[PDB]
Amino acid sequence: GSHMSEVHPSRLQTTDNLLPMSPEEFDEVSRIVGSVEFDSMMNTV
Amino acid sequence: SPQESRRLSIQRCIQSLVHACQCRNANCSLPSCQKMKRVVQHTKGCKRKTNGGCPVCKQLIALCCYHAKHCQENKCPVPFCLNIKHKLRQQQ
Ligand SMILES: [Zn+2]
Ligand SMILES: [Zn+2]
Ligand SMILES: [Zn+2]
Repeated sequence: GSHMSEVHPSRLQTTDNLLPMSPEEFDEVSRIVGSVEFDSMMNTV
Repeated sequence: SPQESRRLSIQRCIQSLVHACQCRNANCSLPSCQKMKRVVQHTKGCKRKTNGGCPVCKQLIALCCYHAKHCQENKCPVPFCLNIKHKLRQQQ
């Protein structure tokens, strides 16, 4: 049911509900995008 | 229209984010535009992103990828559309 051993986080904020797209929409986006280089979009290389 | 209902629903948010990337109204008459401005303003100053675990950045990034896969312009108003197509166009 997990992949880590951390007892609790170290930072949190209310900036987690601005979300412009729904879980069903995000799932259909994920199918087409197929996570190409997704964890590198901020690095532009 | 099984997956089509979801596919066509995503376009609403793409048009709303593209509008918000150009719009200047602090309280625009569009309900999504008011939210899209808060969303881009968050990402414009965030320190978490997809590499740290940010749920907001990753939400724009999906939405922008869906558009950028098709997009080919160098003057597009969405800031991440450019960043994403520049990486995606290198693939074969
Ligand atoms: Zn507007
Ligand atoms: Zn963020
Ligand atoms: Zn574009």
